[PDB]
Amino acid sequence: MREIVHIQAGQCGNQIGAKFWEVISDEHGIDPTGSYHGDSDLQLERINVYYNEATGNKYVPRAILVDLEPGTMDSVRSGPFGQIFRPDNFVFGQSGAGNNWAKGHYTEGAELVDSVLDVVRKESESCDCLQGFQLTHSLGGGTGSGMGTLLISKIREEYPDRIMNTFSVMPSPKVSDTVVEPYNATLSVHQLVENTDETYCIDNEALYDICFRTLKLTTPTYGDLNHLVSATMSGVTTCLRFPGQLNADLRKLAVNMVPFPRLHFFMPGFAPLTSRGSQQYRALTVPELTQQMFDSKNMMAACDPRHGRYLTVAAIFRGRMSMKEVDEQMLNVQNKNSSYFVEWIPNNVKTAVCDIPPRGLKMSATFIGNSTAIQELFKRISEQFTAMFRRKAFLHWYTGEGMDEMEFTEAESNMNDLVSEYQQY
Amino acid sequence: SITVCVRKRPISRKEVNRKEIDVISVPRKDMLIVHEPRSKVDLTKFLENHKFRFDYAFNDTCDNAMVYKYTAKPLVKTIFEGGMATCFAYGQTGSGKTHTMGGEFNGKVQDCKNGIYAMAAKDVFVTLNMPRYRAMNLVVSASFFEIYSGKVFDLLSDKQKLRVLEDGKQQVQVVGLTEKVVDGVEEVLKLIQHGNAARTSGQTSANSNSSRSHAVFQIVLRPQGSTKIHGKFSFIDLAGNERGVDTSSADRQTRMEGAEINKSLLALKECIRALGKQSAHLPFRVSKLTQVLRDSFIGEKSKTCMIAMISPGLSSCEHTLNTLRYADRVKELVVK
Amino acid sequence: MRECISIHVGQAGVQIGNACWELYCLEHGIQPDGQMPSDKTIGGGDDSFNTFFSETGAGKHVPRAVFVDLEPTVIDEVRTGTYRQLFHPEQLITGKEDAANNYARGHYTIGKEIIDLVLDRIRKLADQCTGLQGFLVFHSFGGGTGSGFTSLLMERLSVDYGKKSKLEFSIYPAPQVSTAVVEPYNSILTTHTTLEHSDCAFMVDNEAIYDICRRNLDIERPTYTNLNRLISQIVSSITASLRFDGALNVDLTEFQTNLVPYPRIHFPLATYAPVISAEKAYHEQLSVAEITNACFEPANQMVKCDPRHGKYMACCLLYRGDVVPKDVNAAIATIKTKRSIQFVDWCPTGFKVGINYQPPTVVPGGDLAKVQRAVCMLSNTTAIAEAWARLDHKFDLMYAKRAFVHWYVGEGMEEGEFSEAREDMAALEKDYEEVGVDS
Ligand SMILES: Nc1nc2c(ncn2[C@@H]2O[C@H](COP(=O)(O)OP(=O)(O)OP(=O)(O)O)[C@@H](O)[C@H]2O)c(=O)[nH]1
Ligand SMILES: Nc1ncnc2c1ncn2[C@@H]1O[C@H](COP(=O)(O)OP(=O)(O)NP(=O)(O)O)[C@@H](O)[C@H]1O
Ligand SMILES: Nc1nc2c(ncn2[C@@H]2O[C@H](COP(=O)(O)OP(=O)(O)O)[C@@H](O)[C@H]2O)c(=O)[nH]1
Ligand SMILES: [Mg+2]
Ligand SMILES: [Mg+2]
Repeated sequence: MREIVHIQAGQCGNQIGAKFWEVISDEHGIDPTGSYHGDSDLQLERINVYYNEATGNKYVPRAILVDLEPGTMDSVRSGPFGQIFRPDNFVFGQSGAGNNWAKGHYTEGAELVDSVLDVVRKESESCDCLQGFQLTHSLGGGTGSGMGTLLISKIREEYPDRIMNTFSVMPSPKVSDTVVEPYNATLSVHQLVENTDETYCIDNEALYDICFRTLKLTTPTYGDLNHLVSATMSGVTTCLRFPGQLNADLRKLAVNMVPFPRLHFFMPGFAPLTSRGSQQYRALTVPELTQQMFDSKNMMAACDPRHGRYLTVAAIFRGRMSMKEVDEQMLNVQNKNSSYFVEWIPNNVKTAVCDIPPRGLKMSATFIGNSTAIQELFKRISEQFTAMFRRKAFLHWYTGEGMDEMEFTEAESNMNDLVSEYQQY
Repeated sequence: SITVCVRKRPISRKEVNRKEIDVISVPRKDMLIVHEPRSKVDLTKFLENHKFRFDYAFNDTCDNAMVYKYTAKPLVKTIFEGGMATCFAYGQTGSGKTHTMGGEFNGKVQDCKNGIYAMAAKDVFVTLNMPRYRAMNLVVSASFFEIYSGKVFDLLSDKQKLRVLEDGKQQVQVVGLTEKVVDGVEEVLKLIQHGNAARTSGQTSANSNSSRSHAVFQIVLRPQGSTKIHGKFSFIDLAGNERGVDTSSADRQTRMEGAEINKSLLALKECIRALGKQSAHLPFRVSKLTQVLRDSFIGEKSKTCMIAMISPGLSSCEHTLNTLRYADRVKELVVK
Repeated sequence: MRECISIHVGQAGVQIGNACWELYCLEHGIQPDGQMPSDKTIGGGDDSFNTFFSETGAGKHVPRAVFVDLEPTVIDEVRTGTYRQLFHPEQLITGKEDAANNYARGHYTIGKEIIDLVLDRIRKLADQCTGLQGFLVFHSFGGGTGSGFTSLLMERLSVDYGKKSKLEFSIYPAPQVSTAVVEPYNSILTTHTTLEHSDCAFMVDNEAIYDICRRNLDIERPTYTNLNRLISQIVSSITASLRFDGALNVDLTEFQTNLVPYPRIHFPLATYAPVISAEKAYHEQLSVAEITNACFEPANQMVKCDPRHGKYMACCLLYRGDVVPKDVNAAIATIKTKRSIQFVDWCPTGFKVGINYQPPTVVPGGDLAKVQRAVCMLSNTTAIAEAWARLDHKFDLMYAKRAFVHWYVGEGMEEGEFSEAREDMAALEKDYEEVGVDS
């Protein structure tokens, strides 16, 4: 009825899909060996959303996990997050494309989609209503941006009636591998924007700027930043198995968050902002985190919310708390700041309270915003791309790999049109 | 600098059996009046008259040669000056759109001797044989699209799926289309007869050859031995919005293309009004049908001619006021 | 003969129906099985039982309704809970997919395979209902399948029956409960199609129901188990007036006779007299004359508007419990002496008396009063022209730059049907000014 087939690819897709499962298996309280040990019926009726069925409180958690190089496939099968899922979804490749978007899309990456699409054709006929396709990948890599963007088109031309969202990861100059990728970026955005519905804009330019200043983690790893992004991805999908006053299914989330005919890159906020297990924090009071959702710093996308006029401000609350104070503290913003949220929607969505607390936080929150502050994550990519391109530098890594020189020009001009589309004030 | 014309189509035989009332009157050369039945709050029915003035208005007794002579015939002395020129076919479904552009619907076949494609491709060649323009030594080549499910197909080659890319000079180029070289007028009729036989169309009893795609026919005017483009005449037959009573037998396949015809025209409806006001970001890249039609509006050497098609009866009075209001908005446009 | 069939669809149609059929079966004294007690309850006595119900061949009583909803989760509350054996599974229709805050989905493309089954099964109710009195549909404005199925539903009954009237008791959401951003869109697309089919519409507005539960109950929790209590008491007013032999019968066509001056506007108000929550012991039971002196002055929080600056057209009261008729006509002389009651220039006529027998029965656990004095007037005003000016102002500015339009078009809507629905409501807003003319 309300079934979800999940898919992910790439190193960043696989270094968060393990982090995605460990958070939701402790907020729902799921045993990592395959079983379940919980108490509430809030966490028990909704077991058919992601998961299959088997006897003895066991199942197979279906999510297509694929990359060509076998070093990543052997790194997400070690721990208790390894034996949780189906071994027949072990879909790997022969030769990993070395951060080449071209080999992951046309020459080599367009070979083993038939070993991926055959898995999706069997996880579709077993369900009864498929209510989405989710995707986690990096926007500037190899098969994470090559194969992960191609598998959208192979399913969208076969299941066009399904709302598709992608958990996007913009790259950054500070945390960087295969140092130059505005070529890998805008080729991965151009086929994304033309083929998706919802797009969560996560960048490593803001996930490193917070840790340099607020959390004081000056030199972290990917896994320290994988912890930050895996806390929001449970704060988003808590409106899928924990119902409330805002029954906020993904198709209903699609209609309630997309004003203009083209998709836009969502800029989520966060709860009070620490790492795992860190003390020295106050009680998570409701009127305090209103300033922590509308902060100019607490954003999961490096932007400027003081200038970006709000369009959709749907923020999901989690934890047993007072319903009266939630309704009052939101009215200290639109009734005082007419430029931050502006006049497009009468009675815009501003709350959805969940009672089940996350694993480690009591009375937390999850801000999900969308505004014209996402100009600056289009101008900083394009200015780093137009310096790459008006001298035709590093052009020969794609032209000998079955590409076209003038496909850059559309994907350049498609991004410049987005910025001029955002000055609708 | 856009010329707008309107064409009332006559009443079919089946609409006489259902006793349909005709409400569209074309009394003069360039006027039209919509007679709208309205009732007041006390059940006292009255009648509204919606006057319109266009560049030229067509009756219901006009043939396709007269529609040609005032729409696409002046635009042939433009393609031989270096410019480019297009023409639309914009209206409700069933409103005679592919009867004007494609040809006279002769039941099981398509009499392509009529239509605006053939009558202009003939008139290029007569213009090309004048001694004033024979001196330029041009080569006429023709291509022919199809826009189905938002994607561009091809009809000269059988099913070549096509891409929509862009040059650095902000010029849309479908690539790689088939561009055959046309010898004479007996050659260009062989393209159109073979072209319409492969166009994707539904099969029912009411409209057995209803349009399901936005067909685009181009005639490319090239100098010999230069591989530039000196002129283009790009015909556009639309598919037409359909949302009145289309609930006959529509499965998951029928409304799959069905909601994508309507999606492609809202993107076309927005680019008209966005060009109406000023400085806004013109949403040309929403639907690919609007990306093809980009050079029609903002072209510096573009002279278009939209032919607004109108269903005549009472039950289509709602779509009629919708369709005529955009063509009046198309007429009141000054680009540059 | 005097039987009628109601229809309960949507999230605001079954949660109301879970507070109404419990409230209906408590007046007759009906078990959660549906068996009859020994209060001479073997066959219908002096009271007519089968207004909403039906006596089956098994001796017990069967209620008659239409339960259709897209989500199977709501009917699973009914197919497992209290009344899981009163309703036959033929009157329990569940869909699979969801409308999902979309008028275009719930209208036809999910109605392609349900209304061929609904019209098959209300035709089954032709042999079980020899005489029909009409229809009473419950749905919601501004939502998903409540606005989706409703405009489909009226088209398929007027071709089959036509002569039978229907009242809609509809809900659009609140600024306090704002479950979608397209709430002005889905509301105006079902006061378009239904406006040629609806006869009396009651705007049960959550923007003023919650203001009652804030002041009279001091409960700031907008829950659907306490807000549906206040709504179902208003429906219980009309219920016993066609069920029990009251002192003055008010027929369905006779009630429409005084509330519908022109069939174009036909929007009366659900101005129920608000009461106080008695939690343990009441301090003073009010009388009949004390209600109507100050009933319509706080009954303006039913549609959040200002009747004291528009003009009235008519009024029809409806009493429950024990009310002496000679006590009624003393309080009406004071309010007629006042100039606040402003009618049109062409009808200064006062009201209509409707008196029933039984008090509004009370399910325990609620936060309402246990009384026997109940007054429910249902009047139509020309002051609600500016009530529709709010929604058109909430429809104009989501549409001047064509925001959210592609979601309806993406599921099969043309751009003209917006302006067709807007122009059919810009006339209706000017129809109330057309009626309220001093000539
Ligand atoms: N007062 C009240 N309003 C309700 C109730 N249920 C739904 N609503 C109203 O309905 C609106 C939401 O749209 P719905 O009619 O519920 O849509 P739906 O029937 O759930 O169908 P979907 O949106 O597709 O899930 C809100 O504005 C609510 O005010 C209810 O039980 N009581
Ligand atoms: N001016 C005309 N005189 C006589 N018959 C006409 C005229 N215009 C259209 N028709 C007839 O109308 C019918 C349907 O016309 P058609 O051109 O298919 O409308 P349409 O809008 O193009 N439908 P579609 O193809 O889906 O866009 C055919 O039988 C035509 O011959
Ligand atoms: N934040 C974050 N970014 C990552 C992670 N892993 C990879 N990336 C980003 O992804 C890019 C590398 O893409 P990758 O997946 O390795 O390419 P591929 O393996 O060839 O498909 C780098 O620029 C990183 O910024 C991760 O765990 N966290
Ligand atoms: Mg046609
Ligand atoms: Mg619902």
